[PDB]
Amino acid sequence: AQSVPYGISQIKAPALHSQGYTGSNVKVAVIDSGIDSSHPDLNVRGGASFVPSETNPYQDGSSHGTHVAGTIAALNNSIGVLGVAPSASLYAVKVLDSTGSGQYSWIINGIEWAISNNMDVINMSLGGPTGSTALKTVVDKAVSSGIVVAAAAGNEGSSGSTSTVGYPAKYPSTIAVGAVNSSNQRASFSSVGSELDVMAPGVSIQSTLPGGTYGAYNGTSMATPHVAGAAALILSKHPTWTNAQVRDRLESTATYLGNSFYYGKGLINVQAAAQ
Ligand SMILES: [Ca+2]
Ligand SMILES: [Ca+2]
Repeated sequence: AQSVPYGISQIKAPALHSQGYTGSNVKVAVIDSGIDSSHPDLNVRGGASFVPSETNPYQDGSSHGTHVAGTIAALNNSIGVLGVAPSASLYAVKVLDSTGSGQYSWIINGIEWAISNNMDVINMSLGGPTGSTALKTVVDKAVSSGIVVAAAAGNEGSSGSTSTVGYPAKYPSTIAVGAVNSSNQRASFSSVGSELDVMAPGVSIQSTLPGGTYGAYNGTSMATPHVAGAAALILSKHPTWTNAQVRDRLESTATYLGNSFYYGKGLINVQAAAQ
């Protein structure tokens, strides 16, 4: 039997599914540690690896890319879980190795691939404390080219009034995504600051793991794919909307949760966004 993880329902994805919108034909690049393309609850349409030691993007030694992929697009069937956008076209863009880390050159090469291959949405469930002008240039290029770029805000918690949002989420061109639990409470680890844009479910998120199994993780990396999947739902209903329009709807229609420094505009609501 299939289960619907709570976060899928919490962002109101099932309302879109009932309208007949499931992300069909929307191309979503998971820029991460690979995706296990053999998982029975995933359909990976293509991909590319930019990790020199791991030339197969369709294998994931970390688990993170596969987990994120399932939150975006786990198939609607008799098994496993259900993604936000279960008909979306998934692409495995491997820029992190089996340890879950990668060089900025590798990440940049993955983003360039996504641009060249006309992706609609990029999910970057990754981040770090240091900027790079090369990274900002390619992220901004992706956005200018029309791609929705969702990025994990980071898991650095709070530190008084200091922003703890990491890169590339800190850049204005990305949607920086923080984490709430099933009660819409901010997770203590969720990064904060002026750059934080929206929240999504990021605590005890059940998804696909390599080898055909499932399990729960915590992090803003689990929140991010809810937003990437939501963007794919919106584009499946509104195929002419630009990335800027999709982003403005996701942010503006969010359920306000409190102080924007901690919550941004609040919890995404894809039903309201896609109206
Ligand atoms: Ca399933
Ligand atoms: Ca941002």
